[PDB]
Amino acid sequence: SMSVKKPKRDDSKDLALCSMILTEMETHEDAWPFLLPVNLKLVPGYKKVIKKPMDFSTIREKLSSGQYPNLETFALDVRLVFDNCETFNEDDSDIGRAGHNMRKYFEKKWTDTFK
Repeated sequence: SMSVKKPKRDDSKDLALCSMILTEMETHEDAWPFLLPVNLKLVPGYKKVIKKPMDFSTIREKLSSGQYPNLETFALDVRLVFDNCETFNEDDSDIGRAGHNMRKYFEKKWTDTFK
């Protein structure tokens, strides 16, 4: 509360560390469905159904331009990528399985880096 604070966690490396995580996600062989925005002119149903599209290139641009106020807003966009994928793709599809694999890969890096 006012003049009453928990001890200051060092957040000065967060930006760099989120960038490294994102590089590792970018270079995973199952990243291909997530590298670029879904083409809303060429994929029927996507625009109407997926209210907040997100992809790795969009996260990278947001990261690079100081549009993440903290590491939690960064994790929310990464997870949004996988949540969108589960909304639109059957679990038993190449893309559906890609999304599950990438979400697992991400959550481990996240826990190991920050928890």
